[PDB]
Amino acid sequence: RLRTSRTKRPPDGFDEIEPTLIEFQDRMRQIENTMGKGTKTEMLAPIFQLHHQRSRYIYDLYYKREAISTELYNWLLKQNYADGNLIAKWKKPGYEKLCCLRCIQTAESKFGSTCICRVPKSKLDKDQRVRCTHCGCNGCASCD
Amino acid sequence: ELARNVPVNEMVQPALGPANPFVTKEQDSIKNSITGYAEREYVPNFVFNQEYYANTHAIYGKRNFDDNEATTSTDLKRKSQKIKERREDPGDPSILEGDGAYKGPWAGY
Amino acid sequence: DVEFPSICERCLGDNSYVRMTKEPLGQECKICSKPCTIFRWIKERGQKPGKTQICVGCARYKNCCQSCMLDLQF
Amino acid sequence: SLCIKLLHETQGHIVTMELENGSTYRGKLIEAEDNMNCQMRDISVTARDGRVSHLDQVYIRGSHIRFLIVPDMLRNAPMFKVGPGRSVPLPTRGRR
Amino acid sequence: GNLEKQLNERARKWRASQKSKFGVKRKQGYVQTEKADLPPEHLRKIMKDRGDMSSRKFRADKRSYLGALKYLPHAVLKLLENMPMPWEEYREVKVLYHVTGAITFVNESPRVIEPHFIAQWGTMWMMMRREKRDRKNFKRLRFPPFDDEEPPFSIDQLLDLEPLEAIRMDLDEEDDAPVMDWFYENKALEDTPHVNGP
Amino acid sequence: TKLALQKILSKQIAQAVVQQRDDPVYIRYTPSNQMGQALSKQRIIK
Amino acid sequence: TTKMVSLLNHSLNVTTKDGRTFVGQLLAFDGFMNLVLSDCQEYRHEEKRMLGLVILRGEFIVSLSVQGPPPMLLSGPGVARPAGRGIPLGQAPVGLA
Amino acid sequence: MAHPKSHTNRSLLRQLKNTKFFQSTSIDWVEAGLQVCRQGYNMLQLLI
Amino acid sequence: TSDLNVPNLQMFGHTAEVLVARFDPSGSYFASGGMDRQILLWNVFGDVKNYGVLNGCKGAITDLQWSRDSRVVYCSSSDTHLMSWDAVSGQKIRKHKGHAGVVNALDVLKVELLTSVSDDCTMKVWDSRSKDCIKTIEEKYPLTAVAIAQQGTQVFIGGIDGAIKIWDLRNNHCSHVLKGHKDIITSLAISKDGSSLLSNSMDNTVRIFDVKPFASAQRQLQIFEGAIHGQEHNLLGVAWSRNSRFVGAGSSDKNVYVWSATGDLRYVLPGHEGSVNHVDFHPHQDIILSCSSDRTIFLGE
RNA sequence: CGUCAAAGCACUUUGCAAAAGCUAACGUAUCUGUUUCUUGCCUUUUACCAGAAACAGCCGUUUGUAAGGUGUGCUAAUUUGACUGUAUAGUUUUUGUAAUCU
Ligand SMILES: [Mg+2]
Ligand SMILES: [Zn+2]
Ligand SMILES: [Zn+2]
Ligand SMILES: [Zn+2]
Ligand SMILES: [Zn+2]
Ligand SMILES: [Zn+2]
Repeated sequence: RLRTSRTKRPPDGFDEIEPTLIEFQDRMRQIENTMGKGTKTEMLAPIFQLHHQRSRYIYDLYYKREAISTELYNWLLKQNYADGNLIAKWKKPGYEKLCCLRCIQTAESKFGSTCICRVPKSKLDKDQRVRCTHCGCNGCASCD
Repeated sequence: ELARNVPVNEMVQPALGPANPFVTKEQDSIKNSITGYAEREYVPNFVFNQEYYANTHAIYGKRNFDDNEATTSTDLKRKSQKIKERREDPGDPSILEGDGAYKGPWAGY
Repeated sequence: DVEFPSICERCLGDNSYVRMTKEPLGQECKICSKPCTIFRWIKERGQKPGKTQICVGCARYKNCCQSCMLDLQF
Repeated sequence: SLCIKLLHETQGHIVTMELENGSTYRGKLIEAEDNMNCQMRDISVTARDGRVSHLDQVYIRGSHIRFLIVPDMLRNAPMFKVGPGRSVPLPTRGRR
Repeated sequence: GNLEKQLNERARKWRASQKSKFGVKRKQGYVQTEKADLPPEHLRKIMKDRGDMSSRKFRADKRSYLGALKYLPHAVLKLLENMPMPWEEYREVKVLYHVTGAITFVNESPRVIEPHFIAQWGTMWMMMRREKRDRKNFKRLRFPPFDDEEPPFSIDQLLDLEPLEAIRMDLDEEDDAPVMDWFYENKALEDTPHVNGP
Repeated sequence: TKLALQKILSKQIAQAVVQQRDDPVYIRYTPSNQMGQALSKQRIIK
Repeated sequence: TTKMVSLLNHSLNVTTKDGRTFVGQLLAFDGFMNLVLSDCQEYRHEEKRMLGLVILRGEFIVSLSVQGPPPMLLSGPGVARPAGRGIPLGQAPVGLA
Repeated sequence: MAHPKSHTNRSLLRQLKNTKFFQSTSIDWVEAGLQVCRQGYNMLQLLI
Repeated sequence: TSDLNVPNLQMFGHTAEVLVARFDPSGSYFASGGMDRQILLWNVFGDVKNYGVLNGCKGAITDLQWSRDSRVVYCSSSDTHLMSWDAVSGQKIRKHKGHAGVVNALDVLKVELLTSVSDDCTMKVWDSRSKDCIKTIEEKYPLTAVAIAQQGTQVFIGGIDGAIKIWDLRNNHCSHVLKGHKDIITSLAISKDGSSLLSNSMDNTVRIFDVKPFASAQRQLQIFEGAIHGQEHNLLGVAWSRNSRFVGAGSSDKNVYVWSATGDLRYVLPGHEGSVNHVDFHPHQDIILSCSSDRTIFLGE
């Protein structure tokens, strides 16, 4: 993950996108330091937020604007700058706007069911449109 | 655990008694637990889930008195259309500090 | 077969269809001081989940509800 | 090939063979080749008509053979799998 | 209208039932998935917020936090088993942690190629002898390295520094061509046909 | 006697391995006229 | 020639260029279709002769046909036990309550 | 030297990973060591 | 009233809902299969224990059919396949492919001919060695159950439309429909002689029809109420007795139903823990087989 | 390399089961504990000393099998297995010394 001055030089298309990744890292640090205003699980929601956003940025670089070479993209996934499993989920129908990967797997729930965010809002009542407790998600379903 | 297979027409099974007046409503019902009867049943997950889903939706509709919708295939998308238009747009990643900053599934209302 | 705890339908929700979990030996009976299993469910969406507080031996010797302790007859 | 392998197996026994003439030969087989050229000893030739003569050493050419009556106890001779390149059916231990 | 729509709805419901019963990836009506990996900042934030456990905000987790004392020596073994070797500046380890932040097992085993391992350690032997001969003043590290009552080091400022340089022989450009690009890696030939896989 | 002793022995021996036995059970439940009212409809539990 | 392998161990009758017929069990064939017949009988016009183990040359053979077929689960977790039927007091489908 | 006895494959770490109370990630070794030291110190303090 | 050691025998096994369990034509053996992707073989008389398991199927056994030889078994899988299992040795004989969905039902012929339907709205007839569908019939809505006549030219296919289709394999003329049902036909079974068809449908009525080239109009013989279907849309089976005078069925209301073929209910016996998928009668004695989605199969009289 | 057959394949996660039969490294590595004996130092116990026998625990390894994950495909890719696998009209078998009558 961490790169030294004497490490192998990343592929060519890296430097122009290096600064924004640096900004992502900076704010992740700030979120780590920032404390208060939530329950034991709510304070850990913004982490997944930024993480999904960062992975989506890389996904947008490759699959929507073809701004990065395939070599650089494999390098980025190998350096954990993006979550390979989350991107794999984004590449199949029904999970285009997946929030995180803990809201899809059923072994982490009380009754073996996915999260509320995975459910389309059309069949969900108006009153029970609440923030996810896993990551604060406000609706994953591809329809919305 | 009736061990003998027996035809139908002798299944009336009458109590054959004066049917005691003295029993009250709290004794009219047979039970295992103090509150009522409970016994095993092999329901597959999906059917129990979807029917419970429908009953919960019906209860919410009865409570809020707001039941003015239909159901179809294209109707699902049509219902989703207005909830989508009420929602603010999701920003574009790499726009990151205000003025169209990216917010995806976390976008509010 | 350790099947059910006795709960009245006033605090079992107005839905005829609810889901609940058990955690064996999860609490000491507040009367028996005995190891007993807990049961958690949801009365209705939007309120804090309920749970049984007394063992099966009690609420039966008292003919009472394990969660609300209102007598099951009056 | 398995047939010439059995013919080679026969050498040293007494084998009866008849040629394109119709004469049958009764003697001890001493040599055999892939062409089925045969060398024989103490042959008792029975002609097509029935005349019986005797021979001592012959070298019958293979191309003039109809069939042979191999001794019976060679029925249990092993028929080995033959690979592509191998020219003699032998037990194998490599790939094939 | 009528027949076509009614039959369409019936086929819809029947196909939904069939998909639930015999789905492509469904076990008991639900889709199957694998337990994934959370970002390391999750664990970092957990350990930062917990601190010394001197807050009532986490007062419900203390019993579990203390019960992991039973398995702590296992964590010690897994940590010491995967200590970085002299030739690597840093080593990234797959880890498994309690959501409480109670315990943290390094979930890996240090599997190496035996000839490669012996070659690397012989190289270390050469370089260490050379440096002990050439240093002429060797200042041994003091013990204990940190002051007794010093607070434990903050991970926030340990990730900003350049990791310095390790013990690495100057492998010849031509004589040691075969092993140049992978002699000092952690998983040496992981992505090449020389090893079966990850 | 063998069955009873085996059962009691397994119960006693079972008292460090992480327990992994999770599978739903469904039960058909019938309420019964607690405080008058109008009884209640049949329920089943997950 | 894969079909020819299927005739191994079958009983065969072979008509020869001479006009005779050999009947017997096939042991092994050849690329030139030299045949090895075990327990062979001779059909000389019909006269019967026991021959035994016979190797026919490829040239001698004209046609061949078969006359007879060639001479010729662990456990499970299931356990049964008697039991009776327990009548329920309800009349409703499993899903509906 | 004893010939190893037959036994089914079992491992504590996999059993723990199966539960919902344990997660997984990849971190620097020194960070994991600091975490283990801090956790052990906190545990020892809580029993004292 | 039979040779069974016990009047009622509970069979324990399988790891999920059992979907089918069919008697050997000889009446001496039978097999069972379900959602556990496994086939269990049993012994009708004696200790009633397993003598083999048929592993290798990569899907739930939606249906299976014994062979008249009582030596090979044909299994239909939910994974769009049709395997042929050698009962006496347990090896893969052949795997017939060609469908495009879950294969719902299977039937065998008096001649080595197999038939099947699947959710791809198709019916396929298979030779036991062709490994390919020699004939294919395309419909508009998915088909649910099949019945092949032992004579070998008419096939009855029931699907979503609620009307039984009769297909002549040689004729390919289909302008003859057994109308009368109003919902999904779960199962079909032909009488032993080949004159009467037993139909069960999700419209809650178990009906009986006649299978003859000629009719006096209203081919419907009679209907039976009571057998109700739940909301899980299961495929509930029906059976023909060895004498073809008692018709049997299973219902999702935890009831096994036997009728006298004259409209008079005969058996109402409960005893199941879940929806009862399949019911069958012994071809020699008065045994009735039950198969429910609760990992258990019941013996009978 | 060729033909035939069936299996999507490569990598990977988890569960279950098994691992000497013909004297031989499941692990070319290497710890701890209990019981029963014999010792060493010993004011008594734990903690110990070092040999044996009988037992267990832990760190690991291999194989079969089942259900999944990632990446590529089914408009082909790879793997596994089996194979009595090859030319050739010019003398030793397959491009006729045959017909003719007896
Ligand atoms: Mg004392
Ligand atoms: Zn979400
Ligand atoms: Zn989420
Ligand atoms: Zn969620
Ligand atoms: Zn109550
Ligand atoms: Zn109590």
